[PDB]
Amino acid sequence: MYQLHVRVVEAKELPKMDTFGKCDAFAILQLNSSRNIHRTKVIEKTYTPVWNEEFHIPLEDVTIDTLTVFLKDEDKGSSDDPISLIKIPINQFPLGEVVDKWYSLIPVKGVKKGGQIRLTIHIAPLGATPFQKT
Ligand SMILES: [Ca+2]
Ligand SMILES: [Ca+2]
Repeated sequence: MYQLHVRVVEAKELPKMDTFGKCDAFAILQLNSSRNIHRTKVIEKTYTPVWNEEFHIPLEDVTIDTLTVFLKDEDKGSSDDPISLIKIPINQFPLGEVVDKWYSLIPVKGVKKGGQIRLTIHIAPLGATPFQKT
């Protein structure tokens, strides 16, 4: 059994998602199509949010699982404003290695640019120290 440790560090180059504001960005992580969703806090009115939030996701398959990362703009009614997403196959992360990288997000219809998001990702055996080389 293995754990997917993900630090959602920061994002930049976000689009303007509010006509008279900037962007109220938060990220959502989803392994495969799981109902167990994880989300960051919102950083209000910035194009360069820094969250530095950590999540720990049990893996079903260290090669076939996929991590989907969604970026959204929190809005003032009952719904939020999708920005972009990226689909990250997990097989590219060597087992036990901590990988810190930027990812170009794919914007949704009607959004000019998707931004970039920095993620630190570590596939580690259950019980090993998260975000430390195994
Ligand atoms: Ca908006
Ligand atoms: Ca907003």
